[PDB]
Amino acid sequence: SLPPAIFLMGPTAAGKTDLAMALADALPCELISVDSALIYRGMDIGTAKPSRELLARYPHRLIDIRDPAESYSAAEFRADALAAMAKATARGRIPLLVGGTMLYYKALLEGLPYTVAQLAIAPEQRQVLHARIAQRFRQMLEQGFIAEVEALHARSDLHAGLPSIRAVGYRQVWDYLDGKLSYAEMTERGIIATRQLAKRQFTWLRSWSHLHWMDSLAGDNLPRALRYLKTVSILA
Repeated sequence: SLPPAIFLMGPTAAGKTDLAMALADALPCELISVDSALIYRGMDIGTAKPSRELLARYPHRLIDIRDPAESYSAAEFRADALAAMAKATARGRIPLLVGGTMLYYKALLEGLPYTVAQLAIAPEQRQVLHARIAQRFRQMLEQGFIAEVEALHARSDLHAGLPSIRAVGYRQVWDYLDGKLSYAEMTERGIIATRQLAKRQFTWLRSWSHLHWMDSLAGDNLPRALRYLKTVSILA
């Protein structure tokens, strides 16, 4: 009998963290982030990282574990995730892996001693996701995204070509700081870059087997998720 585990994936801005919290309040879970961008300290606003207050009540493994000058491979995630899952399992907690970096989920599934329930969440209409992505990006700029990147831009040990600055939107803000883009162009292109990410994420998910979809606009995803666990033959 393999211990339980839950995968909660979906495109950027789908509202994965909201369902993760509901699950964490219903079952003894151990939240594990599966995101190549959230691992970086100092990159919180532009990455839509959960607030410090939220993280305090809902701790996430693999968030703020690297400095932006460092790299992080899918192989490293694989090792870190397996260790986090084992530690959680040893304590009777159900590993709940939430995120949108599909390559990471892939590395874990391929190159898992767990019975896994795989859930995916996204709005029925992609148009709804795109509208939220644009608005969310514009709000990031209002909440300090530029000053955030300004601190990174000022570091001599960082440059626009690093893996960390690959986080969607960051390069556009960086180029703006270099005087190469107007505020409007930076905004449009950061939004485009984020829609592009969602498009790529949907591509990975469309060919993903054993996925149970959830609607981002539904108010009863918690009960539906719990029922699926039983479907996958996971008791409690």
